Amino acid sequence: GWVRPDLGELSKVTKVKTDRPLPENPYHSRARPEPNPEAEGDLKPAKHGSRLFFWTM
Amino acid sequence: MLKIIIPTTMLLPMTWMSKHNMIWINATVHSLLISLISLSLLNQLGENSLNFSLTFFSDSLSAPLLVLTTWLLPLMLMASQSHLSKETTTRKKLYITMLILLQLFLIMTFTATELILFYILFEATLVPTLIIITRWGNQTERLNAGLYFLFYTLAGSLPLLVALVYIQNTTGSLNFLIIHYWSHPLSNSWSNIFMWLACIMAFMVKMPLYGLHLWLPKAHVEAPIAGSMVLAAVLLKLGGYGMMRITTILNPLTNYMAYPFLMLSMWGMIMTSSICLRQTDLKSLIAYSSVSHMALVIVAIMIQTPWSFMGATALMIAHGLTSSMLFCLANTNYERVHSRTMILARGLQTLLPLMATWWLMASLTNLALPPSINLIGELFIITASFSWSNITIILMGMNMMITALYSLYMLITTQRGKYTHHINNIKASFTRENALMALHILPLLLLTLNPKMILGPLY
Repeated sequence: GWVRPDLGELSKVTKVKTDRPLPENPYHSRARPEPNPEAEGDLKPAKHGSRLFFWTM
Repeated sequence: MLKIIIPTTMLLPMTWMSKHNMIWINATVHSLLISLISLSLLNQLGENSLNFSLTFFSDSLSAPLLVLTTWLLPLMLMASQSHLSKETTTRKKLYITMLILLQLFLIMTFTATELILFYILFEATLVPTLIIITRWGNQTERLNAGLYFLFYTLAGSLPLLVALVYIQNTTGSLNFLIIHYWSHPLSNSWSNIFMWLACIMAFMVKMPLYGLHLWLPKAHVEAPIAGSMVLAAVLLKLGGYGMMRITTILNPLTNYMAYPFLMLSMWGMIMTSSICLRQTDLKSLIAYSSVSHMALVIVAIMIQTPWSFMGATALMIAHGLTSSMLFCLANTNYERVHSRTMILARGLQTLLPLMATWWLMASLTNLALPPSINLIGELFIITASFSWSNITIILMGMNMMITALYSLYMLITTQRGKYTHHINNIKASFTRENALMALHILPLLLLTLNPKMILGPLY
């Protein structure tokens, strides 16, 4: 009572109804480093100009 | 200051675009006019210096020196239209271009409100000068003289540059005011000693220095007359002006690490004055004479005494005006005899009566007899040195000996005595020469009435 599978069906991407739950982290990843805080605030003008030696502005 | 800096620049487009023969006349009259404007800075309050802006500020030291520069510019321009009128207009116009630029750097340097700002143009005066000696000089050794002058002052300027930026990285801005108010006692650590040398050797190599004075005979004697005044009248004060400005963050390391420099200057001036007593070239005698007076200034700064600075400023400006006038004296003969040997042209009083007189009070003013501010300059330093050490007067006064012998010896050899038989080129003194020289000595005598202006910041 079987049947020869034609081309394609055996290569079909098929789902499977399982029991085992999704692993929490298969790669066994560790805790991430905290990213450095990003810049915030209105870009105010530079205080007292270039401030490079005697250059006033 | 913008009331002076902008007009000084404005001559440059004017001179470059003036008529063919109006170059000297137009440039001179506005140059005199600018000096009149620069007379405005003589006023100084009993307190903090006149701070016009963050870009520029003038004190009771810069202003007397500033006016000397502005009053000087007519004097080279009026001293140079005789040995250059035979050249083309463009080269003559280029000569004014160097001189005007040379002044502009001096005006900005003496008025710089920032120490590093001082450093750039104070060093940048080399470029206009180096052109003057090398291009328009009138001898072969001028080229080696140019290398001698340029390298000798650059060897000290660079360590100052590293020192100044280091003070920036350790104390913030080097504004003259904030430096004075934010002062830290310098420790006797070895690094501070080397920092002391860097901040001092650049200025001390610049006046003369005994050991570092070898460039003056090369430069001053070989330089063109318009330049030759500047290498002795004002730029020597740049090395001076730096000293009193920089010796406020070095205390008390200057109290101890000054004996080798004080000892070199005190004994050195006796040596170099003795050189004048046995010199052969008229210009070299004058240049070496400038060494002895300038070495006296070097001594004066290194005690850090109110009387010492008080006569230090007076000596510099008094010496600068004189040394220029004596260099005018060398030029006057130089056009006629076409040589610089002293004994070649003896006997000028009989031929040129008034020029002999102009050589007379010029010599007395170099003699530093009272009340001429040369005396008020030296005499103030004597007391400051005497309070520092009583033996100083033995070395102090012995210089007054030599400066007396060679000063008249230059006078007696040239003016007095029998006139040279084989010369027949000496003509009557041009009214340009006599008028120029009167414009030297007369303000110098006029300053004697109130040397309160020239006394300096300590007063």
